[PDB]
Amino acid sequence: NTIYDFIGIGIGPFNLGLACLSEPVEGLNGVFLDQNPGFDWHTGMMLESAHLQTPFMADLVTLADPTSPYSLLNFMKQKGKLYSFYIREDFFLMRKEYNQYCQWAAERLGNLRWNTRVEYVSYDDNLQCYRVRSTDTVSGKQQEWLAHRLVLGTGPSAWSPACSQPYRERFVHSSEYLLNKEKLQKKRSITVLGSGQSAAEIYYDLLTDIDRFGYQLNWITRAPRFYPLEYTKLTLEMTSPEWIDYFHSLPAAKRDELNASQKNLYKGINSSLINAIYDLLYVKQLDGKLDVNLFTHSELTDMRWLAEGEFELKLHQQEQDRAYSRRTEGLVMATGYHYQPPAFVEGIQQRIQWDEKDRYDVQRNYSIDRHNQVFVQNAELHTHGFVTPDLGMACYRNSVLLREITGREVYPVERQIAFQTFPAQSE
Amino acid sequence: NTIYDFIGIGIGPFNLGLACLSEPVEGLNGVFLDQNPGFDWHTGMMLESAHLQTPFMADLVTLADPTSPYSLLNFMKQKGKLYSFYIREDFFLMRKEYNQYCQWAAERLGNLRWNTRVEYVSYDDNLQCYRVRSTDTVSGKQQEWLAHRLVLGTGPSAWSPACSQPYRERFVHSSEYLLNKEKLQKKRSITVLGSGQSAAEIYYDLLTDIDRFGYQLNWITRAPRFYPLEYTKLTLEMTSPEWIDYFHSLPAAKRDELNASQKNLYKGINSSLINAIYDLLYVKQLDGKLDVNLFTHSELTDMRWLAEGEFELKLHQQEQDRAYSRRTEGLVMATGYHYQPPAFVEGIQQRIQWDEKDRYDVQRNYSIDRHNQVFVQNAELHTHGFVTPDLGMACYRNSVLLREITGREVYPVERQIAFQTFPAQSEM
Amino acid sequence: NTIYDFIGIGIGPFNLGLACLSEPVEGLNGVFLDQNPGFDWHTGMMLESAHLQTPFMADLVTLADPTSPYSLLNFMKQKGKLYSFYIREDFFLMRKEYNQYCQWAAERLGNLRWNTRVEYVSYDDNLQCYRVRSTDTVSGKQQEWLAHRLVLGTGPSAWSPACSQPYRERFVHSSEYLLNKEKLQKKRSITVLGSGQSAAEIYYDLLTDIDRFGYQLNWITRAPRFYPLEYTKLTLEMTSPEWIDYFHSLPAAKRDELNASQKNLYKGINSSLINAIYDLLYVKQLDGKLDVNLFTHSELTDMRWLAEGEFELKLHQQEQDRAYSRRTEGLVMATGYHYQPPAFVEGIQQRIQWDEKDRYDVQRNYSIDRHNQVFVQNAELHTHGFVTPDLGMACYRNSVLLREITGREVYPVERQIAFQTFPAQSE
Amino acid sequence: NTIYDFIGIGIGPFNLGLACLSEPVEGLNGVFLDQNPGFDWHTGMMLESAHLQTPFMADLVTLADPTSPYSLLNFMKQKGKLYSFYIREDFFLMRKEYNQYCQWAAERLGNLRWNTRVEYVSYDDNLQCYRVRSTDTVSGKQQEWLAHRLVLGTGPSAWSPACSQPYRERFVHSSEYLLNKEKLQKKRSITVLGSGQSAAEIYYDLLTDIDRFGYQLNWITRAPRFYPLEYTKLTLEMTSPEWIDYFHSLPAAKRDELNASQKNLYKGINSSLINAIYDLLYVKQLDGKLDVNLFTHSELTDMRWLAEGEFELKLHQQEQDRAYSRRTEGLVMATGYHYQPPAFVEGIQQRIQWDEKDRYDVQRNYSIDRHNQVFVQNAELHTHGFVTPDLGMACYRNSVLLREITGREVYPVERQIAFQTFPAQSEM
Ligand SMILES: Cc1cc2nc3c(=O)[nH]c(=O)nc-3n(C[C@H](O)[C@H](O)[C@H](O)COP(=O)(O)OP(=O)(O)OC[C@H]3O[C@@H](n4cnc5c(N)ncnc54)[C@H](O)[C@@H]3O)c2cc1C
Ligand SMILES: Cc1cc2nc3c(=O)[nH]c(=O)nc-3n(C[C@H](O)[C@H](O)[C@H](O)COP(=O)(O)OP(=O)(O)OC[C@H]3O[C@@H](n4cnc5c(N)ncnc54)[C@H](O)[C@@H]3O)c2cc1C
Repeated sequence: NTIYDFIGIGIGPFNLGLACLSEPVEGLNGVFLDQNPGFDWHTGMMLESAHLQTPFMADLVTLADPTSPYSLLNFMKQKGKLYSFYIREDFFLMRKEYNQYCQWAAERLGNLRWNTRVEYVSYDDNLQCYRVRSTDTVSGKQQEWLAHRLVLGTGPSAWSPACSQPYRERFVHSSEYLLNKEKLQKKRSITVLGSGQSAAEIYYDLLTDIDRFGYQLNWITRAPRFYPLEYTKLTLEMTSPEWIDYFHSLPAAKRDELNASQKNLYKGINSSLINAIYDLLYVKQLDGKLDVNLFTHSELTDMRWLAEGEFELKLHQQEQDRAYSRRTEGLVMATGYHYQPPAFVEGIQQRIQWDEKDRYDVQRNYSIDRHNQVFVQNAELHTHGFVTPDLGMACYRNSVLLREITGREVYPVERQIAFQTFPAQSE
Repeated sequence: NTIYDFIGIGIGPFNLGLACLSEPVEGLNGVFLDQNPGFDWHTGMMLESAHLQTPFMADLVTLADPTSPYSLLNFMKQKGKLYSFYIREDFFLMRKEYNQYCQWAAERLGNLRWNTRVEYVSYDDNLQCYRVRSTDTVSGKQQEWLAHRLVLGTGPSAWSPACSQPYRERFVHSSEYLLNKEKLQKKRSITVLGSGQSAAEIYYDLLTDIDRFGYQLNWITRAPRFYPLEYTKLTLEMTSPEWIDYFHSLPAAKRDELNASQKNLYKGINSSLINAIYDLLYVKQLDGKLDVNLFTHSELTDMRWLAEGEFELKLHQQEQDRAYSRRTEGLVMATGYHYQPPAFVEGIQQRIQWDEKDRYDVQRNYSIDRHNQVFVQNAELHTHGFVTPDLGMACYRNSVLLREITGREVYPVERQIAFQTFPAQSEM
Repeated sequence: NTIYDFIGIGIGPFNLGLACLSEPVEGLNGVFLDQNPGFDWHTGMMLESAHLQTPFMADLVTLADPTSPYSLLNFMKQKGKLYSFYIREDFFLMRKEYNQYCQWAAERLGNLRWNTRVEYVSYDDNLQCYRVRSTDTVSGKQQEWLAHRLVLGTGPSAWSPACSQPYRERFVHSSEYLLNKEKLQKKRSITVLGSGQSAAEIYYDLLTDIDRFGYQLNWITRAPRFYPLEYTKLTLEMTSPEWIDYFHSLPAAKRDELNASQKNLYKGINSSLINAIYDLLYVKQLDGKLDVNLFTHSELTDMRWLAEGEFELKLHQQEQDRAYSRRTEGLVMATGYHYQPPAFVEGIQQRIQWDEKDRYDVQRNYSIDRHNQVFVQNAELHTHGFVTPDLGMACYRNSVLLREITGREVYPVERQIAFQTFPAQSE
Repeated sequence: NTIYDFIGIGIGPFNLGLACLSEPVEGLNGVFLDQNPGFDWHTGMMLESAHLQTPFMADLVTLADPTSPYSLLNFMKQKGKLYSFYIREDFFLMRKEYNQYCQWAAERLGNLRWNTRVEYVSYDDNLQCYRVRSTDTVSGKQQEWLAHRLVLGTGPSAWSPACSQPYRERFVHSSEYLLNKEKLQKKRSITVLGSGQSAAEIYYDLLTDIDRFGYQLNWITRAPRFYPLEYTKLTLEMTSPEWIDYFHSLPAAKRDELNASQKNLYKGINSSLINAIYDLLYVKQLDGKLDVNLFTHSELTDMRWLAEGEFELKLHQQEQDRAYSRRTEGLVMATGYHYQPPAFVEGIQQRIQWDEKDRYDVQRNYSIDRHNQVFVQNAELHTHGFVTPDLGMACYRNSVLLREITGREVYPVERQIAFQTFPAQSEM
């Protein structure tokens, strides 16, 4: 019967944000569909010690509306622990607590529909809207949802280098780490492959028990250094509306060349952790020479499993321009995630703007179609820059989505916060 | 004419808090009276570098209700700078910003009445309520306000030692520092007298320009050391409902001895600042021997002004048990504040419970009468302990006041926040 | 045959300091006797994470003589790791590294005699000097050493409350913790009793594994709070020659009343650790209500072992003035150490100045006799104040010992470093 | 008359280091020549608040020999303040203190010859050694020094963009900042041009008094961001012998591309300072909109002085690829320093190995001749990488110089300090 103003497909932290922000808006009928039974965010990398890299004000709502009851501070109050959080005096939430908070919010909301796997989406020429075919996971029932606008907040999927595909059975991706940790620690050697925060957290986790179990503990990365995530406040001003307006110079190549070489700004390791790793190598080394190796500049060219019972990683050191091999029993592939458009998007291919490399040619308002109806959350890294996976700019993006969806500026979008001037400007 | 559910007398940060918390409550008609023309908090000490000692969640409302539009985060949002505050990533507001924030809140509110000096309060036996006689400061106009309940957020007054009263004209209390700074810095010698955060902030401020002007810069304190404010997280659990219950059940004599021995918990200097002062003495000393003196254990016994154009401070070093004199032109008296019950309370003396030392015998719900009608904000240090001047426990206190005023629990009041157990407690 | 200028009895870090400082002094013939086979300092509290509470410049020599080859910096250089230490950029040595450093120094020195248990000391009226009777631990051989002066750097011994003596067999002192940890963690409940750094380190160690094993983890202390060690720089000026001169007001009672109530200055917990404990309680509590109890103001009045298989601690909460009981299976008594004069001192009792409570009536130059010949290192807390167990004032004390022993001021003693004036002073 | 084992020309912190390290070596007769009257290091940038970017163990000697009496810790001891330094508990010396320390060392040494400008150097074929012709700055007297080996610690010179040369009289280089500060602060507008630590320190210094004087305070940089100096400990392992060996084996073209892409490793701003600048902009902005501008990606293409009494900076924003102009009265050119071989090196051109770009083809032992006799301190950035201006690798370099000069290894030279492996390396 009744057409929705928008349907959100996927309830990651971004669409969960949109949901908290959209619920109290007058005359906005929106619904969110997810296939899982509840919210559960990236639980394979929930080590006890792990925090977010982002202060708590980058919760679901506060940067758009601090008065929202879905705030992290309000959560803390309802759980009856806000004074403890006050005494803690720490800007950075534990991942476990953020996950608990997101679950509390998802439970409180009314506009979420869990256990709803979207199977196909199509544009109905006769009704002039989008038709979303779902399947209820608990009952099997088929249902169709009508909507003027879609907002695609699907997650990305685990990614390993192309040459590793034949050994998926042996190595463990970061996402499978916690489950296979006990099995890894029984091995003679472990190698973490990858540059980011996940790799570092894992490396630190294993380094903790290097004296307790046998293992050699290696870390190989393509990155030129173990670079920290750049957190100096003048650079943080680049994660801003003003910079994003600037960044829409509109020259795509520049954008793509900028995104390689701005990796300090989004793909870095938390500075504290790099230093904690050095300090732990130092402390462990007091009992004897440690059996560790750490390489940089190193691309994985090929790999192979030997009868011996070991991997042989062929590596290319790009700076030196010289190839070399390394061996390991255990292999943790902390190579992160890649977004690729979900199966259901096949049904609206001709309605989507694609760029030269067959990804979404995303517009400034986060839209993927030719009429401001199909929007995307995350997966605009190539055209909106390093700011896209940031929870800190979730409220910004959600606020402009709500502006497009509803016509009005529902949440005011702060477009002059920064001391710098980014574009050229004469006097 | 119309009887109020409660009247707040005084609009400091505590009653301004109560005001933000009470405004949206259904079936609560409250009003707040203050004699000043607007909110303007401790502007003599409002130095550019000065922060609050307390994270921003101890704003007017957040610890009772983070969704309130009077929150510091909402203020930051409406001013259009929340992202800058996010980048700053600092828990501690500048005093200048807190003051700007409190002013914004006071402006937004409807329940505040400025320029209204309360002159007398009395209990009307026939109407069975309190009668508050005010005077408009600008026009002189008399008005009477009727109310079932009062909440006294009058605040404490600046205090200097008894022997200093004859020289009020020459020395400067910390509260008047910024107005007299330029006049102090022209002098040959300045002496900060007192141990607290204000003393230290002033000492640091003056030490910054010791190179630039002539002055000798002295610091004398009665305190045994320049003790820091204890800010380790296990001690912060003592600023909790459970500790306050514990403290309030301890005999009257015990509580007073606790308040004199627990000055590191509330009357201390922020440890960063103590260290910044040492580091600045170190850096300044690289150009020559500094002209500074710092004494401890030293009680001011007497003072006097000489024809020469100098004070002579007579001091007694209590540990050594030996007297000595010191000289100074400028004198900053950073000796803090003392509460004494305001003039208007004379009219309800018979209705107030007094303890053995003629102060309010305050009950656990912050009430001073025999019927839960006259409440106090920040005059219960002697019965509720070191947590009383804390902005961090303003929402707690306001939340229990609102529970008494309106019989329901309007904002949830934690009974238990802490991992420690303070009172004795047997197992099984 | 030949009389020594001084003999040091005991080679703790204090006499080991004196030894490094005395070795290069011209015309000073001194020797140091210890019963153990080498240096090994307080190895029961060497947890991996534990640091000293004192910057590395408070090593054996640097505050008296930074050019000494026994410096921590020189140690780091000879081991070939000084650049690593530079990158670490941490003032506070790991206890394990300090111990390794002290061992390196002890090995390099020539004036140390290990495996030499002093059995008796006496004053020879005819030779007019001290006669020290030793026993070689490896060979059994008796030997006598002659000396004009003695410097007693014996360690203190483990101490538990008087009421605990009948249960020495069941509870574990902090010094026995590492050995009994595995046995403690199998129990249903553990209780750390005591206020200091040791108690806190242990509490943190056990709290780490509270989710992994069953246990209830309690902490009871007589202290009014879990007070931190006061490290603010204006208070650190009280650990200074100028303050020590002041502190010799000469009124003993004041000194004794000062030493209770100056416990923040020497008996505190490192601030970082208190906060790390709060932060870890916070993180653990995310999985469920934690089974922990923490009491303060609580004196242990009596204890008893029940047939049930549990201790019953009777406690008195001194502030509230109310008694209460608590139960626990495991009991870690982190009640620290007490010095008492060693057996051999019996032979020179009449030559030693004793005060009203039968401890050494120590003079300003650290001497215990009536002629500036018998000196003591540590064990002058009652008359020199909170500064005495500090490694930071080891060089100061050693420098004044060398001044008394040799007559000359061998190492200059810095007597005007402090911005404050401590005594009364008119103008 | 007497032939020296080596002569050091220039007494910067590097050759002053070599001097302290060489003095106690048996059978080493060395002497050091400098044209100035004493040691006085970068006094235009010696602001009260300014620290070194490098822990105190990177003093003149400690990383080669902590027992040396020229150590910073020994200095502190002789001055009678080591306990104060212990209480300070800060790894980073104030520049003023480092300067005082270097002066104390220079005074204690015997092997330094001040007021001695080297004018020409030549190789004597018959004596088989180097002949160094000096001129006494005070008296004009000529002297010739003979030596088997030279070590050139001349240092780099202040550098401004090519288009600025006609206005040297009006703008101020960072090196002349403290002398011209009072004159800058009288102006209506000031513009700091440049990205580095000096620029930032100056910008912070001026921002402090933006309230007090009129000025507009601008900051323009060619750099893409105000990048911090990378100080995370895994990256600090790149300042190591193993990394330097790795760097020096990379083809000439590769090394030059590395030195332009690795400016965060040596030409960055201290992260505390970047954040202190943001925090100070934040605090100042509480009184009104600040009159500041900050541009990035901006190359200075041209400049010109107008009759009005102002510069007009023409800038090109390289990322956007768009030109724009800006105006300023005061101009601080914080564009750093460049090495170019001093005049005297003309006389030994034929004896020096030159690379494809006419700079010294420096060998791994820091030598520039074909026989391990002419060495350089801090002119090998193009062949030994980003670690060259680091005081932290001064003792390393001095230790290998001493090994070449005297054939024995006088101070032990680490081959391997780091947990990482930088070059490719196969297993078995
Ligand atoms: C310089 C300074 C800094 C401080 N900083 C902090 C901090 O960072 N964090 C923290 O937790 N605590 C701090 N404190 C402690 C505490 O927060 C303050 O003392 C606070 O102002 C006290 O609260 P109040 O409501 O009593 O305030 P007050 O400012 O005393 O408010 C009282 C108001 O009532 C009015 N009044 C009095 N009598 C009458 C009458 N008869 N009729 C009408 N109006 C009347 C007064 O004019 C005034 O406006 C600080 C104190 C000082 C002095
Ligand atoms: C403001 C500033 C701060 C810095 N701070 C740090 C820091 O904290 N940490 C760090 O690691 N690095 C720092 N650096 C980088 C580096 O340490 C300095 O550039 C250093 O001064 C360079 O070493 P030098 O030996 O070349 O010194 P210089 O000071 O350049 O010494 C050269 C000397 O040789 C003399 N000379 C030149 N030609 C002749 C001649 N023909 N005859 C006689 N004498 C001659 C000069 O007069 C001068 O006295 C800083 C640089 C600057 C500009």
